[PDB]
Amino acid sequence: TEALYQVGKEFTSKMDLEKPNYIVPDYMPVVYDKLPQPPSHREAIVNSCVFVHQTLHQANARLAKRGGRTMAITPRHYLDFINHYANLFHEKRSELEEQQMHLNVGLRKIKETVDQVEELRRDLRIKSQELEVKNAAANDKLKKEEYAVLISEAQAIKADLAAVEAKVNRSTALLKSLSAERERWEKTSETFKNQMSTIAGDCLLSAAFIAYAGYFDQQMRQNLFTTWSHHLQQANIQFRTDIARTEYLSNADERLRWQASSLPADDLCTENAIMLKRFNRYPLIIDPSGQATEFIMNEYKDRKITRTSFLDDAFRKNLESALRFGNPLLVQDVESYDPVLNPVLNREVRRTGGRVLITLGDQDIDLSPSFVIFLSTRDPTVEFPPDLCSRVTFVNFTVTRSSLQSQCLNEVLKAERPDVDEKRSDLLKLQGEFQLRLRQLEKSLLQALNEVKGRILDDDTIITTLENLKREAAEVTRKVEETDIVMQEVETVSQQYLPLSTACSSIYFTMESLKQIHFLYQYSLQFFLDIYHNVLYENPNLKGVTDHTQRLSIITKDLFQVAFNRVA
Amino acid sequence: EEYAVLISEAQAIKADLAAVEAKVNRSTALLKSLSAE
Repeated sequence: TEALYQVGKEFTSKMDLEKPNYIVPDYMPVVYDKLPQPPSHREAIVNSCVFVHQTLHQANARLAKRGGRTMAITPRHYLDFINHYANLFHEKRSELEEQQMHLNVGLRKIKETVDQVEELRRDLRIKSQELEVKNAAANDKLKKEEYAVLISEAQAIKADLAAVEAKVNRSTALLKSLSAERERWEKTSETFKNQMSTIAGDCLLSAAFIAYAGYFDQQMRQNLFTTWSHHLQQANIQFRTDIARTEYLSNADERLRWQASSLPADDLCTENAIMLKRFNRYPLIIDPSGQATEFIMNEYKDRKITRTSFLDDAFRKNLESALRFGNPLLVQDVESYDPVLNPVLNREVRRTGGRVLITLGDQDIDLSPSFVIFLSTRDPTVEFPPDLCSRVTFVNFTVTRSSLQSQCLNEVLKAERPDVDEKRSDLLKLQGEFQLRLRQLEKSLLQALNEVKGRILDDDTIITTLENLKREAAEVTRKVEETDIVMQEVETVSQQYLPLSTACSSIYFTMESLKQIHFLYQYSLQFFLDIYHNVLYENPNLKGVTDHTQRLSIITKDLFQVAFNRVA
Repeated sequence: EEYAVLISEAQAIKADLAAVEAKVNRSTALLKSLSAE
């Protein structure tokens, strides 16, 4: 515990971690017994880090006691945790500061514009008075070749007055349309201080989740996060309880691209994608279904990713080619791990004579900074030696109840209500595109208000762009509630099939748990999906039946029957 | 009151004519300076 505390304290010396108004709790959860009794904020942070490491130790002990499979928790896990903490803290602080600066610039620009329109109204009234006196003088003297010139000047200044009034009207309409953005930015700038207050605990929790919770399933990940949150609450360390882990560790653009990359729509899958993006050690993927390998292939397709295996005789040459040319590599069958990757996984690089050398066996190879490797396996039951567990970060692609229920609901909806399922897919695509468009428009509006030089009304291009952005935002929002109401009616239609999906999830998770009474009862998810497809499409009891509810009842009964018949 | 408007636009087109003449003079000076090239 002393060594972990010293490592954390030395590593986290670069981060701020300074909260002068920190209030020491009455019952401080002491983990390092030599921690000062009136601890600082930094000392409390490091104590929480050590506590996170110890909780991983205790979770592994609990899993081992229950007969489950555990992977060793090494000091490299702690190093990954503190590295992720530093990186996430710096990233979040920089993003928050930049966003606050942009919002302040926008609010100042809006206030300047309203002051400008006020002074422009004043100038308009000055202009009207001078025009009226000029016209009156011209008429009065014409009552009694040079006054034609000044009445032409009066007409020109009247055109100028009309232009000024048109600018006033256009600008005031624009500002009245910009009130919602102004108030939203005002609220966000006011809550900036609160967001800054709870950044250390949030980054600590996110880093711990990335570094540690990769191998465990949904229940144990939630238990670990709950334990860490309770400890931070006990230590009087502020963190946001409202924001989700996935939404905090990723943006909507990344999630949309991941969905485009055949990533399953699940919270656990999204967290696994986050780990696959923000990894410190090279990932070891455990996906029996094989979807994660396809996700990795699609994600790194533009970077020329190649697939090999440890059993392949071309593994060595493919590995050295990837190392030399900096190409992504995906190596399967990690249960046949080749120790030749040990210097690569440990990042034992030698920087001599302007060369970054990696020793691959007996030969030194110029390592390229863009090289990345992913180890994969389809067997969730493999046990790895502690060395390999230390050299990689585990990304376990387990099947969750929510994901299975959603998958079965989509499958039955497509099989029995194909029009409703097609409409559902189209609506999801349209909603994704619309939300992307709103995000892009909002960002472009901030950028346009930021990059403008001088005043908004000085150049009418800014006015035109702002009006176009507002009108496009309004129209896409209109499309948003339209697609939302039709999505709502689609959801009401599809809610009837929920009990069948729940039954399917329960049936599969009973199938997956038959292995506890006999080693021979090993069933994959593909077996249950084959059962489901047979019940849906190849059911002899659905020859002439067209009623939807009777078909659903037959489907449920035949699902139970076929599941038992095939498993038994 | 209406012929004032058209004499004003006549002086406006007078200004336009003066601008056209100035543009003509500057363009022809440029061309007579670009003869060698």
